[PDB]
Amino acid sequence: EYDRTSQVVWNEYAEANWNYNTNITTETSKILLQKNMQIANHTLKYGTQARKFDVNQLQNTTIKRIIKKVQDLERAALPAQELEEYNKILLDMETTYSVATVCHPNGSCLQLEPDLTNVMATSRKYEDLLWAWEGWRDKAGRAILQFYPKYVELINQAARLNGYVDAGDSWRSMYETPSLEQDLERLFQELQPLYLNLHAYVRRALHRHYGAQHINLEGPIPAHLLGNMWAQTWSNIYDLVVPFPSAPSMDTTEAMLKQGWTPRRMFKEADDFFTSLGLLPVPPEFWNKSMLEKPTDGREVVCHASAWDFYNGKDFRIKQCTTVNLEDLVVAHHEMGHIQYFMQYKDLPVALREGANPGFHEAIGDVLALSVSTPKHLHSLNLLSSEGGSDEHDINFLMKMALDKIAFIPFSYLVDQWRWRVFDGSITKENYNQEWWSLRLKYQGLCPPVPRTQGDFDPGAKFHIPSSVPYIRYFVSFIIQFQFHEALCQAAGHTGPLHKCDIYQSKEAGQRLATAMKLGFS
Amino acid sequence: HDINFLMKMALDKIAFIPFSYLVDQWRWRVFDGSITKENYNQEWWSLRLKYQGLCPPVPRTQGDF
Amino acid sequence: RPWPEAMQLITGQPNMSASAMLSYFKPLLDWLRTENELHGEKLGWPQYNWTPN
Ligand SMILES: *[C@@H]1O[C@H](CO)[C@@H](O[C@@H]2O[C@H](CO)[C@@H](O)[C@H](O)[C@H]2NC(C)=O)[C@H](O)[C@H]1NC(C)=O
Ligand SMILES: *[C@@H]1O[C@H](CO)[C@@H](O)[C@H](O)[C@H]1NC(C)=O
Ligand SMILES: *[C@@H]1O[C@H](CO)[C@@H](O)[C@H](O)[C@H]1NC(C)=O
Repeated sequence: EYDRTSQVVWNEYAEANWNYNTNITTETSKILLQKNMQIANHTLKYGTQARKFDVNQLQNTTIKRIIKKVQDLERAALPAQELEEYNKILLDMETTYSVATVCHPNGSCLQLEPDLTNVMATSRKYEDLLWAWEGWRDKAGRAILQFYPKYVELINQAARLNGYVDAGDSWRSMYETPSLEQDLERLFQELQPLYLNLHAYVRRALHRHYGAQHINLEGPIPAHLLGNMWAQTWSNIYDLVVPFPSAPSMDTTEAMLKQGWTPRRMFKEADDFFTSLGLLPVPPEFWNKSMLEKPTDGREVVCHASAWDFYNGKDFRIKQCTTVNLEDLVVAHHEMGHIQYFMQYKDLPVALREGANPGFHEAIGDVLALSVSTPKHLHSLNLLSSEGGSDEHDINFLMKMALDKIAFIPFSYLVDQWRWRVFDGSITKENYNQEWWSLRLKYQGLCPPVPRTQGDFDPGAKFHIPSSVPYIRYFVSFIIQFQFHEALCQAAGHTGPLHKCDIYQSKEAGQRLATAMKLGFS
Repeated sequence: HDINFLMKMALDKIAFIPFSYLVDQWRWRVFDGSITKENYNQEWWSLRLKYQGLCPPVPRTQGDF
Repeated sequence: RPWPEAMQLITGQPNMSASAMLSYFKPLLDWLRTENELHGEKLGWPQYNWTPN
């Protein structure tokens, strides 16, 4: 009965979510609001029905897992007033963050996703980068701080009625790992040497460019002189940190301009590669039913989101649109992998339709993007790169590829470390910001470019802070996806330079991936 | 007179309560491996600023202890 | 014998109580709160990233 009713109710929920995302208006907001109330009512009713059951005395595995997963009411365990206040707080935080725009009062104004991120990722001026970072952090964090303590209190309350301890155990129980914290700390300690060497080189380059007045050889680099609003994957624009400028170094900025390279054909290329790997293709109506391009108006989507599945077994759409870029390819492949992960366990019950581990979603989404980013695959697709012939091109490509997927590991650890420390009552409100910078000075090597006093909720800049999503699910991915690639490159029959190995028409590798990823959460 | 005597004894004792809670907390965190060796002074000064509310009068770099 | 037995022997409750300090310093605490609000000052240190030089 739970499966039968949940299929239709969640299909309706996801249809309403799509209608909001593509047609942002007042009617869509109201429809999402009262369908959220409806889904909360349904989940409360079915969780209460499940609580009359017992899971331990039951003798089975699949139904035992279903009952255990539905025992918790998540955010529906609150009373009427508390649940309503919590949902209103979440909606208000999301609204005041998505529409939050900081600008010079002269009249010209800029929004976060379209310009500000780009306006620093393409700029190399100290003052402009400082103004952008400071203004965004100030405005967004100050706006969020007015509500964030209430959300923390209410989510702790929800976890405590659910049966967990202060909303840290709740988010850590998704992994079913009692020793998760120690394991992740050990992983970060193991990754410390390479990351430290990379940070040393980056600080060398930044001191070479900006001089010594702002960045000195001894001392952490400022957090805004890296390329991102948050420096999660810093210096993805590496022109200032090029080891040696080489003739055969790839550009990958004009290879998708003179051939047209519309998002539709590029998504078709990604799907063709995925099919060549050896898994089932996406049904064709995805192409003619979804949106993957820029809109015809000024209102298209929320700032940033992920793939959307309607759990109906027919709709597997993708929302992301990022014009035309090289990083567009990596995010598109990420979303292709995520959607195929959503698709592969269609036959499983909708209760287990969540994936083996929140990290595994991004892991399988990004493993193929990692494999296709190699210069050999680019040589086989629209480009002429040195591949593995010249070692200098190989080390340059390794540096470009390790500016990402590394220097993101410390951030993906830090965000959820701070969130766990604040959820479990270890961090008092009065210094909500302070610890966040202390962690920035401990796990990462960043310091505040301007003295950040209390009253500046600097953790409010990240979208994942007010949206209530467990950022650490990315960390596991960025640690585990590489561990995937190795195994897949084993099926290729050759290892050699694993940093340049490629997966292409390796049918056995795809079969091995599918024989396990199909298990889902069962 | 009562206020002056109370203030003197407060300076004596409740300005020492936080340091007593602080130093052994730092040592307990150091022994259990959570402070390692790269940052011995930074954790101590962060704890000072968190509990006792004191700041290093000059920049205290790593290697000073 | 364990600590709680002795702690009850001196005082009467086998618990570490911080209310004795509060009642001891109550006149000073009240006077100092009154003086602080009269002088218009905020508690805490909401400029934590501050160093004299
Ligand atoms: C106990 O678990 C077993 C598997 O270990 C279940 O057997 C299958 O369960 C799925 C749903 O999980 C059904 O679609 C299949 O039809 C079941 N197989 C057969 C041969 O009937 C079993 O259903 C579980 N027990 C209960 C009472 O659901
Ligand atoms: C999108 O919203 C507008 C609001 O005017 C409405 O007219 C239109 O029908 C909506 N689109 C769809 C596909 O329902
Ligand atoms: C949810 O169920 C309760 C049961 O008492 C009912 O009062 C309330 O109106 C329901 N809400 C919706 C939106 O159907």
